[PDB]
Amino acid sequence: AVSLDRTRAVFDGSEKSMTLDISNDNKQLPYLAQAWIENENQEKIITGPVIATPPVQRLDPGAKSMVRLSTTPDISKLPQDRESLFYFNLREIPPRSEQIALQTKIKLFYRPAAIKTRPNEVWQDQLILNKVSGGYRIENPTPYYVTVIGLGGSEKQAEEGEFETVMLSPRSEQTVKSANYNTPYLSYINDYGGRPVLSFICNGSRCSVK
Amino acid sequence: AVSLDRTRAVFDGSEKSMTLDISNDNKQLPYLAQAWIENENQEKIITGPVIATPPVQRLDPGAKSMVRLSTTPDISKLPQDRESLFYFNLREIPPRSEQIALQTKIKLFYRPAAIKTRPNEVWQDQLILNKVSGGYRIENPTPYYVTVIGLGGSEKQAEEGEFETVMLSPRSEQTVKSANYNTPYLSYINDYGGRPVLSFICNGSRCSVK
Ligand SMILES: O=C(O)[C@@H]1CSc2c(C3CC3)c(Cc3cccc4ccccc34)c(CN3CCOCC3)c(=O)n21
Ligand SMILES: O=C(O)[C@@H]1CSc2c(C3CC3)c(Cc3cccc4ccccc34)c(CN3CCOCC3)c(=O)n21
Repeated sequence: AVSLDRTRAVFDGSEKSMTLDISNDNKQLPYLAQAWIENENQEKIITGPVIATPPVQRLDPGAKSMVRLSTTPDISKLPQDRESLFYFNLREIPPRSEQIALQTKIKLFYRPAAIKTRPNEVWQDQLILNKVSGGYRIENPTPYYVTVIGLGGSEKQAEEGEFETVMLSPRSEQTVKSANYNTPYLSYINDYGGRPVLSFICNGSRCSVK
Repeated sequence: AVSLDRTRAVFDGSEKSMTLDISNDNKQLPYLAQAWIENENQEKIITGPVIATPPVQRLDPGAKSMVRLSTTPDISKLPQDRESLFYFNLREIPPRSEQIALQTKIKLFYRPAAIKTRPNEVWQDQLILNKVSGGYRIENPTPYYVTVIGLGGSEKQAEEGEFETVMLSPRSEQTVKSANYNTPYLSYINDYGGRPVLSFICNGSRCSVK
């Protein structure tokens, strides 16, 4: 019944807080919306650096409320030259007229003000594919988390084709499995949940974006 | 330059052959289209049970040809009560005016006439999710290959959310990693490359489609 307004979020480090919209799609019954944060290791954290409030709230049939995320002063102890990962969790509680199942678990990227991004900015095009045996060794030089959900020999394939999603941490690299493609097409997930497609060009084993 | 007309194919076992369209998107240069089949272990097979012809063909600038797939009499030695997997491979060869890179590698499902499917038929809705520690143990009772590319607590999440794609063989089961969702939403790939979404409902640890 209770749902979120997005499948992922980014926290603007230059702000003290932000908000996420929730709703009770059930127009005949009241539900409870429980929310909480977890660190990158998916462990629950009650007092900072990122807070989610209110922990619990009631939403009458068809209600449309929201949950607020804010930071504590300790948020400054996190690196300011790279994104930090957190998880936002939402669980619903039906009428007591009636197991820890969730409504949705989305990633929450803390983006320090230092590396703030301008609207519609692309940085995922800085990924470097390195041909290897069995696939590629993708490199992420950017200070952000880059999630790759597609990789094919053509654009339509990087979208329709099946791929083992992988999330590269800031300034890191990982090796994925793939067939050797003449002109590799990468597909990633942006901040709003979009699936843009990048066209790459190789030169030996090192492939880069056009 | 050379491209395929699909990212996956199904071979109707009740037919002797079928065809796939290829094109040279390059309107200023001639390219060669090389095609071949591989078995489920991705090993090249030259003489059956599934043949791809012609192995090599030329396509002048902007040309639109195609590759034909047919079966040999030995195709009958494959089980007839479940799909068999093959791979179709296409490589392009530019003008000699200028490493085994491919244009695209798609899956090829051999579907025996015995289990032929009627247009727009859905069978993926017969999957059974079994809650386990860390995720679910998906069951595929159908005699077809089922590829799961999404799995979230909501429909929009089963689409926008990141998931480690998995392909369940006919009459088989596999264990995937996932968070415990109140009302699980599964997303799979159909024959035409679509990404339908199935709404599940649980009852303990066993979740089934509505
Ligand atoms: O009754 C229903 O159908 C629902 C489901 S069980 C339940 C409880 C609750 C399990 C019994 C409480 C009682 C309750 C729930 C969460 C936190 C609380 C903190 C302090 C006092 C009461 C709280 C309810 C009333 N809450 C709704 C949220 O705002 C406060 C009043 C409620 O509607 N319901
Ligand atoms: O010239 C170009 O730009 C291209 C790229 S290299 C090449 C070769 C080839 C490497 C030299 C051959 C010669 C060639 C290619 C494949 C199979 C063959 C089988 C028997 C004789 C010739 C064949 C060509 C001519 N083929 C095109 C396909 O239909 C037959 C004629 C060709 O156009 N090209």
